[PDB]
Parts: sequence; structure tokens; C-alpha cells
Amino acid sequence: KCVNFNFNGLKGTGVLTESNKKFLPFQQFGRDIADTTDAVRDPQTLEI
Amino acid sequence: QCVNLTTRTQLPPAYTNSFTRGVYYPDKVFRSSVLHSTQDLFLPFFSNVTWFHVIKRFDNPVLPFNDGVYFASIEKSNIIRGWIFGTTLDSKTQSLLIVNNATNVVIKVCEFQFCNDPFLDMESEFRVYSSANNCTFEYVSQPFLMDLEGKQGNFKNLREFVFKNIDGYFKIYSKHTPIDLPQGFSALEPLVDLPIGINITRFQTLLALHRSSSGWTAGAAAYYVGYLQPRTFLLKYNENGTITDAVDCALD
Repeated sequence: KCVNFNFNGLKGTGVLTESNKKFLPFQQFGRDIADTTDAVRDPQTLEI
Repeated sequence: QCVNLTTRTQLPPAYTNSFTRGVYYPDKVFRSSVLHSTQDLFLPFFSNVTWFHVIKRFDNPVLPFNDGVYFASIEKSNIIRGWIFGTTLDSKTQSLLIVNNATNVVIKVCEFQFCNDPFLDMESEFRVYSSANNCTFEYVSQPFLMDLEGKQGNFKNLREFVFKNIDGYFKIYSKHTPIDLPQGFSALEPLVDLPIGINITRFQTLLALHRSSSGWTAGAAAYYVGYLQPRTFLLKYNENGTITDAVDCALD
């Protein structure tokens, strides 16, 4: 659903789907080729 | 405590060169399949680094610290188990100890009065300082275990460390990989951040020795200390987000 975001270090609006990419657990978010936020990890624990 | 070992011989400081190694992550932001341009405190490629080797042929002078140094160490008998940091390395100023005493990595910034040659002597009793007071920062990291068995031969591990200073914060990068100098490419991951806020100008290596105070010996180990400059790098990310290649703009 198109909802608002208020994370521990992120704020925006978008649709949260299941990601199939790799990540590092010592980071908060990741960026695509167009330098926009395309992934977010769970502040409570972790989950891009 | 104040007296050092008289059976130590200092090796002359010869010079080698690093091929492509010495690239770390500049921030804690994940990137994937991009070509990022950034300028931070890095090592230029094909630059002169100082050669050190411990085999009674010791090599430990007091090296200066302006902005950043690297600790590219190779080990077989685990001699390099700590590093001292500070301004003049005595009790009149603050002195940082990062000591791995085979239980954990003890990080303490007190006023340690160091001797002429601080060294460790498994570990029997770690004593390098005579007095300590007015302490400021304490930290307990992840526990690790070390050994002091005498081994001489081919190296099979590489431990690179980054000690930088930006706005009082001391970031530590680390990379552990198996392999007198390894070649190729690597990438150093962030480990821990230290908000101390002191002034450090000189540093020295804590060499751990084994077997009253005259029959101490050590195995075979080597490390390299360079000098950093704020150069601009190109940063090539793969699909997994790991550093695969780097380009120094002030090289060719």
C-alpha cells in the first residue's frame, strides 16, 4: 500500500514489498542507480 | 616496569610499495551497481610504505601520526596484539590503549606512563605502565582469543586495520582474510566508532613475546605502516554491494 514512513532514521512515502536483494546488517538503508532510497531495514531488528 | 629488554635489536626501516590495497567503505550507506565518487582519507596507489618485521631482529620505532595510518599486518605466531596511541605517550597527557589480552579487546583512554619499550610477555602478566589516573573513556568490544605459541614459516592470514581521526572521532575498519607482502584487492568493513576527542601525534606497536627477564623471544610476523592523503577515489559497486575496484585520480 502507498503509505507514509516514519522509521528510526528514514521518512518518506512508498510501497513496501518483499525484496530479493542482498544487504549488510550494519547499515540502515540502501540506494539504487538513480541515487534514491529503494530499501529500508527494520529499526526494531532488521529486514530490508 | 620502567626498564626495557636489553636483548632487542632494531631493524633498519626499509621501504616497500602497496599495489592496489587500502580501500575502505567511506560511509555506512549501502550502494549497489553504481560508480560512486567521493574524497576521503585514503592511501595513494604505488606509494612508499615502511617495512617492518619481527623475527632478536625486532622492528618497532616511534612513528608519527598526522592524519591517518594503516596497519597491514601478517602473522603466524600472533605477535602484534595491541597498539598504543597518544601525544607523547606518558602520564602528562591522555594515552589510548587498545589491548587484546586474549579475553577481549580492552579500549581505555587513561594517563598511562609508558616505558622505553612497551611489550607483552600464553600471556603471563600484562604490565607496560607504572601508574594510571584521570581516565576518560572505556569500551569493551567483542571477545576474541589469542595464542603465544612459537611458529615460524609461511603466513596464512592478513589483518588490515585503519586508524583515522576526524573531528575527534576514531573510526576503526577491519578485514580478515587468508593468504612478505600480499597483492590483489580487498575491502575493509566498518567495525566500531570511538568518540574520544583527544590529540594523537605518535604511536608504537605492542609486540607480544614468550619463551628472569632475558630469555624472552618471539616468532615470525610482519606489518606495514603508510601515510594517508585526502585523495578522490572511484568506487565500483557490484550487484552484491561489495567493493571490487578503485581508481586513484592522483596516480596516472
